[PDB]
Amino acid sequence: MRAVVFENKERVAVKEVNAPRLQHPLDALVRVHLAGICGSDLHLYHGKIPVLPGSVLGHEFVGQVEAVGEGIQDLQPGDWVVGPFHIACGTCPYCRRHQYNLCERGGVYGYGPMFGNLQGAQAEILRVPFSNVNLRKLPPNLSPERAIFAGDILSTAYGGLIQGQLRPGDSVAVIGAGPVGLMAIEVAQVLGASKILAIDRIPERLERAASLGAIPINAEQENPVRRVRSETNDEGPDLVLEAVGGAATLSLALEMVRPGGRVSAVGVDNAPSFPFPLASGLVKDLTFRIGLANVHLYIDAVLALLASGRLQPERIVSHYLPLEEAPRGYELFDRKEALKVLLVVR
Amino acid sequence: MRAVVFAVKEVNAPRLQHPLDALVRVHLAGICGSDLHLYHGKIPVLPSVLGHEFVGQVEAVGEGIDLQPGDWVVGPFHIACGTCPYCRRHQYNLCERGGVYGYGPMFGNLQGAQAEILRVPFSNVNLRKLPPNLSPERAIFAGDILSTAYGGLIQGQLRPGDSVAVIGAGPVGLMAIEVAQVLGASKILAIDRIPERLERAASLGAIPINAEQENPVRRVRSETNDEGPDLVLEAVGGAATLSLALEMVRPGGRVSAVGVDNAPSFPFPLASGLVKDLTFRIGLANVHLYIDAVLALLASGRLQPERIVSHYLPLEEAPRGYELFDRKEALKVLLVVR
Ligand SMILES: NC(=O)c1ccc[n+]([C@@H]2O[C@H](COP(=O)([O-])OP(=O)(O)OC[C@H]3O[C@@H](n4cnc5c(N)ncnc54)[C@H](O)[C@@H]3O)[C@@H](O)[C@H]2O)c1
Ligand SMILES: NC(=O)c1ccc[n+]([C@@H]2O[C@H](COP(=O)([O-])OP(=O)(O)OC[C@H]3O[C@@H](n4cnc5c(N)ncnc54)[C@H](O)[C@@H]3O)[C@@H](O)[C@H]2O)c1
Ligand SMILES: [Zn+2]
Ligand SMILES: [Zn+2]
Ligand SMILES: [Zn+2]
Ligand SMILES: [Zn+2]
Repeated sequence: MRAVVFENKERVAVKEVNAPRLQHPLDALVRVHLAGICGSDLHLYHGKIPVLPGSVLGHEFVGQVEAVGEGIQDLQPGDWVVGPFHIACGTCPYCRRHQYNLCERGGVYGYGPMFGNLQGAQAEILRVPFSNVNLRKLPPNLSPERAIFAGDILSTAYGGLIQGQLRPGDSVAVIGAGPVGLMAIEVAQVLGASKILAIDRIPERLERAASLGAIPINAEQENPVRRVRSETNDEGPDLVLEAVGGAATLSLALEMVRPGGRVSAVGVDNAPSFPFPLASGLVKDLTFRIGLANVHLYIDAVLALLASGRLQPERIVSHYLPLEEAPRGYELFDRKEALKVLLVVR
Repeated sequence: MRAVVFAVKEVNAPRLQHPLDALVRVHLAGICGSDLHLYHGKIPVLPSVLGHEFVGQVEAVGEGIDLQPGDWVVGPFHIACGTCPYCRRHQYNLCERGGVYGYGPMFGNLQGAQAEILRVPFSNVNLRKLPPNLSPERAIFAGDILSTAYGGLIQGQLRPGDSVAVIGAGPVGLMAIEVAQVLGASKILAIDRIPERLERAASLGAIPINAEQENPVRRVRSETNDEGPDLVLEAVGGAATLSLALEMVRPGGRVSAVGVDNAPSFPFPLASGLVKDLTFRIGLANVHLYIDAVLALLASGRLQPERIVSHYLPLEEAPRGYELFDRKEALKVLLVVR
C-alpha cells in the first residue's frame, strides 16, 4: 500500500505500508479514490495532537468497496461510498441517543492513539469498522469530488447551522472563511438566510466568501462587531457560527450575536477555558453550543443536497495532487497557499 | 397606599396613564431570592417600592382592555410591550420597553408589587385571569419562580425518562424539582448545603446531596451510570455553581442556568468542552411564553407550589420577613396585604 505517514513535527512522507485486512464481520475495505487534507490535519502536523511515527494520516475519503464482512447486507464490492471522519458503534448508549460523535467505542481515522488509534485515509485502502453505521452508498448521479465533503467539513458546517436553529429569514455571522466557514456560507444561503457575514483576515478567502453571497469583513482592518451590528439593525445576527477555534473568536461570537440569539462553536483549540459573560449573559439571553461534529446525524440530508446540485462544495478545491505529492500539499495548505487540497490516489 | 420600600411607609397610589393600563389591588405579594440581591449591596435601588411577585384583583382598566374590576389576576414579574421586534419573536424578556417591577433603575425603574396597588402597563400582555377554581396563593407562583423553573426545564429540553440535576434547593430549585417530576423525569438530584432545604427537596422526590459534606460531581455521576444527568438546572448564581453544572452534566447533555449573579464572567471549558459537546443557556425568564401552560397545570392540581410557603405575614411585618428569608429561617415568605 502506498500511504502518507507522519515522521515528526512538520514532516510527512509517502511510504509503503501493509494493506489492512477484514478483522470483524461488520468491517469493509475501501479502495480510496480521493483523500482530503483537513484543517484538523494541521494540528497533527504541528504536534498539537499526539501521533506515533509511521502512522497513516487522513480522515477525508471517497472510494469503492473492495470487500465486506459476513455481516454486511447493503454494500457489495463495486459500490461507491463515503463515510464520516469519525466512527461509531451503533449500540452504546450514546449511539442509541443518536449522538454518534460521543460513541464509547468512538474514534477518528488517522488521528493517533488518543482517538481510537485508527489507520488513516490518505492511502490506497481503508478499513472501516461497523461499516453498517459508518458508510453511505453514493446516490447514482453524484461525483466523488463533490461527495467527499459530506464525510467531514460540509456536514460539520451544516450540523453547526442546524443545531444553531437557523431558520429562513435569519441573519448569520460566520467567523472563519477557511473551508469549513465556506461550507457554512453556502449552506446558510440555501437554508434561506436573509443576510450572511463572513469575518476573516485573508483577502483571498474573503473574496471567496463574497462570491458565495456573504458580506466580507476583514478583522485586521476594522472592528467586526461594530460592522456586523450596523448590518443587522444594530442588534447583531440571529446566529453566529464560529469556525476558527480559540478564546479570541469565541468572545467575539458572544459579543457579536444579538440578544436572544444563538452561537454555534465548531472550531478546535487547546486552551482549557475562555471567559463566558455572566451578568451581561443573563441580560442578553444566550444559547451556546460547542462540540465535535455529529456527522452521521446529517450525512443523509447532505448527500441528497449534493446529489441534487443545491450545494457545490468542490468549487473550493484549489489543488488536486497525486498521492506522492502529499508533502507539498501539506506545505501549501499549512502556508495558506492552497485553499483545499484533494489527493488523487491511483 | 401602604407599601414596602428600600420598611413600610405611605406612598402615593398610582393612576391609569394609558388605554392598556390596569390597576391591581394586590392581595398577596412575595419576597423572592432576587429581592435578596437588592437587600444586600448587589443591585442598585433608589432609597422606592420593592417586589415583583403578586396576585390580586383588578381595580380599573384603560379604555382599550377581557378584564373587569372583579377579576382575579396574576402577571409576569417582567413587563413587555407586545409589538417590538423581540416581542414579535416571542422573546418577551428582551422587550425593548421591558422592565422588572420594583427592581430599580437598571430594570425599567418600576414601582414594586409589595404594595396595596400595582399599575400594570399593557395589561393585555402582562396579565392573566385566574381560571375559576384556582387559589390566589397557588396562582401567584405562575408570575415568577414556577415559570422561571418551568421555562429553564423546557428550554433545557427535558424529555421523559431524562435524569436531572438541580443546583440550589431554594424556592426556584424546589419548583424545578416538582416540575421535573411531572414532566416524567426518571431521577432528579438536588444539590444544596442546607439540611432543611434538602429535606424539602427529598419530600418532593429528589435525591438530596449536601455539597458541604461530599463531592456532588462524584455522587451525581454514580447516580447516573457514571455519565452524569441529561440536564442540569443551575438555580443559585455565580461561577462556582456554573462550573459545577458544566462538570456534572453528561457529555452531550444540556445546562440551563437560571441563577442571578453580578460577576462579569466565568471560565467555560473549551478543549474539554469540545470533547464533551455541551449546550448551555443563561438568561432571565421568559415568563409570558410559559404562564398559560403553568396556569393550566396549577388549576388542575398537578402542581402545588404553595406547599413551600413557610410564612404568611402581614404587610407591616415585611422587615422581619426579609430577615427571616435572608437568614434562611423562612423558606418562602408571602405578604398578606388588604
Ligand atoms: N467540530 C468538528 O468536529 C470539526 C470538523 C472539522 C474541522 N473542524 C475545525 O474547524 C476549523 C476550520 O477548519 P478549516 O479546514 O476551515 O481550517 P483552516 O485553518 O484552513 O481555516 C481557518 C480560517 O480561519 C482564519 N482565521 C484564523 N485566525 C483568525 C482570527 N483570529 N480572526 C479571523 N479569522 C481567523 C484563517 O485565516 C483561516 O482562513 C478548524 O479549527 C478545524 O480543526 C472542526
Ligand atoms: N433567571 C431568572 O429570571 C430568575 C428568576 C427567579 C430567580 N432567579 C434566581 O434564582 C436564584 C435562586 O432563587 P431562590 O428564590 O431559590 O433564592 P435562594 O437564595 O433561596 O437560593 C439559594 C439557595 O442556594 C443554596 N446555595 C447557595 N450557594 C450554594 C453553593 N455554593 N453550593 C450549594 N448550594 C448553595 C442555598 O442553600 C440556598 O437555599 C437566585 O439567584 C435568584 O436571583 C432567577
Ligand atoms: Zn477533518
Ligand atoms: Zn457507540
Ligand atoms: Zn423573582
Ligand atoms: Zn416588546
